Amino acid sequence: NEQAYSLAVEKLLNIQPPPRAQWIRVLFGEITRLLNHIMAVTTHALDIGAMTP
Amino acid sequence: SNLIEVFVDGQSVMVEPGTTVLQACEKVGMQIPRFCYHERLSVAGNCRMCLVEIEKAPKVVAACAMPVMKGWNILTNSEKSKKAREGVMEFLLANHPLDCPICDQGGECDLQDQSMMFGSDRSRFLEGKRAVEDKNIGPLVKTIMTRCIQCTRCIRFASEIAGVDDLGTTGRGNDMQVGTYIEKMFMSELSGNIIDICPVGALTSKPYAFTARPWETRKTESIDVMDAVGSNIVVSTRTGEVMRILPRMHEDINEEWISDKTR
Amino acid sequence: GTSVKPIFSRDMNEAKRRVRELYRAWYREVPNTVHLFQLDISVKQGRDKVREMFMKNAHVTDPRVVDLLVIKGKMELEETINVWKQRTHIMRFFHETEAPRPTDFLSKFYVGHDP
Amino acid sequence: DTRPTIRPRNDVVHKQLSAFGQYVAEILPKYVQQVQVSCFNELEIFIHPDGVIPVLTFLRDHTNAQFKSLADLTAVDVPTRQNRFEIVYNLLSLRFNSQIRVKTYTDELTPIESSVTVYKAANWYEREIWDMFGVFFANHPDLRRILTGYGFEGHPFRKDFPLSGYVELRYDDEVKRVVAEPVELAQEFRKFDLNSPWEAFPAYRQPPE
Amino acid sequence: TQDTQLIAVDEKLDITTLTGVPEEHIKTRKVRIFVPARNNMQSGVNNTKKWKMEFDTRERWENPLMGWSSTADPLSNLVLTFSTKEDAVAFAEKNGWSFDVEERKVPKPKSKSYGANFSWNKRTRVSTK
Amino acid sequence: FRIDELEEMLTNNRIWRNRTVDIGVVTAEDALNYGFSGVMLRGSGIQWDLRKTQPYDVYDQVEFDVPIGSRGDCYDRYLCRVEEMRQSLRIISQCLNKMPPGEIKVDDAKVSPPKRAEMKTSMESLIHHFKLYTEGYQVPPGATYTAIEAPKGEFGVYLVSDGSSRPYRCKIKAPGFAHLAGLDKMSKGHMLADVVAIIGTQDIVFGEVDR
Amino acid sequence: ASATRVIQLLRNWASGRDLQAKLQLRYQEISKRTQPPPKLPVGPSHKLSNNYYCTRDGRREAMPPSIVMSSQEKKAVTPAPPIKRWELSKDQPYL
Amino acid sequence: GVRTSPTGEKVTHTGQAYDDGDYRRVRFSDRQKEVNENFAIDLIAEQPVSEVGSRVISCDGGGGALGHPRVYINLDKETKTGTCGYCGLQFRQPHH
Amino acid sequence: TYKFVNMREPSMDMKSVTDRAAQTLLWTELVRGLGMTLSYLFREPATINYPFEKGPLSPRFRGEHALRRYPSGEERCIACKLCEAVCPAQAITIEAEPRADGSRRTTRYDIDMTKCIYCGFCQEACPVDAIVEGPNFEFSTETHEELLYNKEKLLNNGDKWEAEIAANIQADYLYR
Amino acid sequence: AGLLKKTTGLVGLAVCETPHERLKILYTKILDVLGQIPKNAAYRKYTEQITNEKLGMVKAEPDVKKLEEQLQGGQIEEVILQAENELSLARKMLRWKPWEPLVEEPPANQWKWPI
Ligand code: SF4
Ligand code: SF4
Ligand code: SF4
Ligand code: SF4
Ligand code: FES
Ligand SMILES: [K+]
Ligand SMILES: [Zn+2]
Repeated sequence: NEQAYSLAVEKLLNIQPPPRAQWIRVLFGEITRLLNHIMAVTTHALDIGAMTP
Repeated sequence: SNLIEVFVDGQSVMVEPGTTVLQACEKVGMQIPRFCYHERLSVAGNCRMCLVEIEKAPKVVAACAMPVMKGWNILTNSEKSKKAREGVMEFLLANHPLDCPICDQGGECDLQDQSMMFGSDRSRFLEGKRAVEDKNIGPLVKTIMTRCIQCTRCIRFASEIAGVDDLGTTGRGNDMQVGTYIEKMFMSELSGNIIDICPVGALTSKPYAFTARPWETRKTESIDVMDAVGSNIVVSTRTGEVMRILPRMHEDINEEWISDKTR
Repeated sequence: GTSVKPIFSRDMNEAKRRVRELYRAWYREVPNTVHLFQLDISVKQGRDKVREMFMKNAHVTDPRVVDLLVIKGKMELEETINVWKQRTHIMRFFHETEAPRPTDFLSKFYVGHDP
Repeated sequence: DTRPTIRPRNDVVHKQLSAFGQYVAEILPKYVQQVQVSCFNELEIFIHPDGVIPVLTFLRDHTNAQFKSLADLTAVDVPTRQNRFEIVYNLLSLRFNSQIRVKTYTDELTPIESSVTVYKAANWYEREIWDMFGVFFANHPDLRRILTGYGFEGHPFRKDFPLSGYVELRYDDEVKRVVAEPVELAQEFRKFDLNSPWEAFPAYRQPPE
Repeated sequence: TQDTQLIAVDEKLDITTLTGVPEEHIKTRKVRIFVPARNNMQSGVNNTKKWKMEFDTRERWENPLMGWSSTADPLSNLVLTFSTKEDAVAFAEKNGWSFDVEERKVPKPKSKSYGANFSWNKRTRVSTK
Repeated sequence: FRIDELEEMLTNNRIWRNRTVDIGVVTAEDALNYGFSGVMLRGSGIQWDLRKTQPYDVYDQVEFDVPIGSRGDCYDRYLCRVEEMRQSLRIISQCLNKMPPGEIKVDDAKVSPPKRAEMKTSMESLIHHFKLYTEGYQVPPGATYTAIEAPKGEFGVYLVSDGSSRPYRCKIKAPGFAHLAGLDKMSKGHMLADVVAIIGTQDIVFGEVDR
Repeated sequence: ASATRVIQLLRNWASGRDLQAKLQLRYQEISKRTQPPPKLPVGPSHKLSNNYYCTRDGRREAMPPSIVMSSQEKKAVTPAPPIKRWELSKDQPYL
Repeated sequence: GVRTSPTGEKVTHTGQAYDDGDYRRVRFSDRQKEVNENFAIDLIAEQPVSEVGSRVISCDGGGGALGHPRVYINLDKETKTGTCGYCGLQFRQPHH
Repeated sequence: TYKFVNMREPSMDMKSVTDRAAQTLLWTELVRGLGMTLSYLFREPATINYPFEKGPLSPRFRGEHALRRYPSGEERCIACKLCEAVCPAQAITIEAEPRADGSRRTTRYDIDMTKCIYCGFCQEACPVDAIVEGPNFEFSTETHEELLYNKEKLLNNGDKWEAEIAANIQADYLYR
Repeated sequence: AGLLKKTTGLVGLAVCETPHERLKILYTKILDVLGQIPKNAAYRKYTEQITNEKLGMVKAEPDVKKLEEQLQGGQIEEVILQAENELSLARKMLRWKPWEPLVEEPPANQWKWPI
């Protein structure tokens, strides 16, 4: 969500992030992807009745 | 008639001759930067922040005291104009003490605000900054004179509006101070307005010092009852109480200044 | 100038027509909501509470605004019968907890320095 | 990028959507008052209240637009204009990877025919606007309160409803339920008058009045 | 030009009962439309270009525990800004608040003369520099 | 390694299949025209992803493959979810091994706060830091909606700038609101014990919708 | 990890996989909790010359939304060239 | 340095002192008043005054970047020995 | 680029159908779940013995506040009022009037824990690193009033979590 | 040519074993309704340009695969479905007649930012 808000304000400001900062954001952006899908699959499995996953 | 037309950044204005560039850029709504100029007060042309570029001019001209005439296309967003503002501002900012957190002008400082609209983001300064001692000319005015930018607004205000000829700039070179040499007790009943004309925190109201910051004071427009003029004043309110009183503008009433006991 | 687009009304007649069966729907609504939501206030209490709320929206003279009150009005009855709302929602109009705001000049003067 | 601070600008995208803006303008010049491209390469369409169905249907099935992904619908309520509620849609086209913004204007009383025929996505992007802002869209399947308390009055996201609102909840012993009352704050939300008295951007300068 | 079962009403536009504001906040209020007065400390005037509408200050009492600013005036946070005043009157009447007006005070032109500071018989001859 | 067991005892488990297949089936055009975003598009066979079609940030250099499936039911989206973690692992790998050197913030004190060491030595740094934490940078007027491929879906924010240092209005576009907008059809044709599985695959979280 | 070989061989059979190679509980291979001080790089515009703000003022180099028409042979122009197919996963096409 | 009130409530550096009739003092009964005994007002009264010698001193606050934004203090008022506003540390000239 | 997931085209040969029929008839994917779970059982757990041991943290951890002081004991706070000018929840209230020795330092520094967000904007906003996010988090209280902090509470925590905070800020000022 | 598409890759979107002929008959159908709208309209001025254009490509090349590249519309079923809603879009603006100038000009300061 920080990613969306950042580039949004970057777009209006006509300022681009430094190349280094661009690469950290995608690193944590995909960690959130790991964060989200881990919650997504298991809560689904939790809703079904799967506990161990 | 005598009205003379000028290409103000393109668009033409039939300004009345003898009018300066500053008194012309506001016609379309452009506010030229300034520190030493005050419209209600005389003109000195010292801070060099109004400095603007005239088309085909060999050097940028001090727009503060430039009597304009026909033609003479000014350039607002020109590179030479930006070059002048960028250089001059960091010259002000060079020896300015790092007092923004402790300075009451924080949040209502021109030098602070002008530096975020037309100003650099860092300094090439690596030498030392000059430092001058404080002064004691009143229990109301508080002097941090290292913050002074020598715009001489107080002097021209004192000797033209308050009528007291005691402020001045002692010395020359760069270590000169806008002080009073001999210790003095500022007596004028319009002394409180000296606070509101200084563009920096060099001159500040002692009672209000370290009591509030501009971004939290809700301003309400009201009048004065101390004198039978009904001075249009601004009442600063915060948490069910009033901190400091500012002068409004109405021309016939107090104009741009208020007497001391009103403040 | 006066040219405005409708939603449900052209003349006050049909505008007052909409609030007619809006009352009709609300008039027959009181007997079921009080019993089904398990209140303490009486049936006629609810009926007059519906009644008075009509009188609050009576000083408007624009067919253009009344229908907006009608759709807002018709945006609540279904929320009651279909047990969408709750006891704290439908007894809220039965303004009960709050103290009675003073009305005469002296009592307002005594309570505080406000209009 | 010789200037890493600034965001690099693109022109091949700039003129192409500029051309497409003319394309849509010619196709149905009945409703498009004006089209504005952006330095952010986000072209926007400014339509008329009756024009909601035509343009939205047009971008949906046209062979050169194919804009069929409804991104969002919202209001930008502006008190200073007579049409305070500024209803704006965002459309996405997968085939030509572009995003179209269509903007309308409306008063508190004027309706807008529902876009559920164009996109059923609007079904809930319609309800909250009626709740959050108060503007009512005609011929919509349902106009229910979706993002407020039950029996809530007014419209919060307007520039009239204050931040704290008017009503506050609390559980009371006498009634054995959480009842309402006029709002009272332990702390008043302080004011931060932070708009500088110095002009920021000469480019976006408002024309003199 | 356009007509779809056209409605023609002469009554002044008023939401009031539909905007949901309470009665004491529609009858016992005061709204003064004006141009923000610039802080005299700051020479810039990028605040005297709009029209701001807000309401009357109400009771502010210190919270017994710790010294807060407890208030019960919901209608004090609104600082609605307007491009002009003819829309400000429109906004006041459509809600029916107690309309008040303040005139957008104009800077009296202050034609200067740097040469006047150096006169030969005029009192404008500056003694300060 | 930790993904394998998540796959091993769910993907192969016939119990997980019958409780997740042939439920929440969404046809391609209905998914697209219901405003759905992200996996619903990916699950239902539609080839579309923000991270690839309009690669924001620095997603240009990275390379991977999004898992579009065939049916699009809650089971198919489950494989898309699991495979996305596997895909995200490689994306982590590609940025990790070639992280470029440089600054963490734009060299623009008017938009990025000056460094702490720079704060206590430079007069401009104090001024810029002072006003940045009182009012902040003034954003030029305009409006954008630009969205990213959040793992929930197409997540975007639509802010309008008033030309000052404060936003005017930022509509919080969320994948979940579009996700849940089609719930009426989504639970159609199925009973309670399996539409709860439809709730799970929809990845609904009550901070994007209710805000 | 502690666990003798009989435990390790037992779970390696039940899992059918080598759990010993990569375990889910971090061990001394992680970086030391105390780390040497950093010396992060200087700004990309840290040069004290030829670095005036007039050349890189990003917020100030934004123009108002450019108008192309207002109320107050023509080729079929598409907002972007229509997107094409991507590829079929050279690494692993079909699970 | 702390001084005790007649009712026993240790006054803070700001000077707050709930009197006998202040009903809100009951918040303090059956509990304890929280006072920082270290009274920052008097921790500079005893602090040694630096005899560094020059017309202007660069007061950084010690610890380099861990102190306060460094300020230049002028030593020309022999009556008042210069104090950094950030610090409160006392600086004097060697009799000019 | 993309890859499919569901499609499998299970071969209908005699051998392949035998495996599918065997899997259904004598369950094999389910016993795989048993094997995976049992392998999980014979593995030491990851639980931490609180409070006898507590999980790791970072030098940047943001917890209960504390108003620090200079080497000689002076309050670092000067009531520049930057912290509440950026406090997203307006949890900071500050007033300043004269101090005895000519100074006019602060009197009120109340960060309402029940309002605070622990974002850490305050410590970054402070130019003299007066207010900081301390490492402590075990300050749960049974009264709402306790979490309402005041100036004295802040200063006491500054004197309590002092050595730890000083080491953290010494180990982190290069990053900031 | 090519063997029948096992699956179009989009659920709900089935297969069609008659690609070119079905595209053609639908294409003359949208040519038909294009007649009723006036030629001078920019609609008709632009649709017939792409009508005669890609009616030629489908007519000239009959193969499924080569047609896919020439029209960049995915599978044929996507294209004919895409052309199908073009027909429906043609019908709607047949009755709409959006060729006359603006219904009415916008209010004076309705647009323009900032306020
Ligand atoms: S005068 Fe302005 S720049 Fe100088 S210290 Fe005060 S606020 Fe800062
Ligand atoms: S004291 Fe203030 S008004 Fe006087 S010259 Fe210095 S900055 Fe200007
Ligand atoms: S904590 Fe820091 S930022 Fe906040 S008032 Fe004190 S000195 Fe200023
Ligand atoms: S950490 Fe808490 S007190 Fe500090 S700025 Fe954030 S919300 Fe305010
Ligand atoms: S503005 Fe002319 S010199 Fe100050
Ligand atoms: K001043
Ligand atoms: Zn110091």
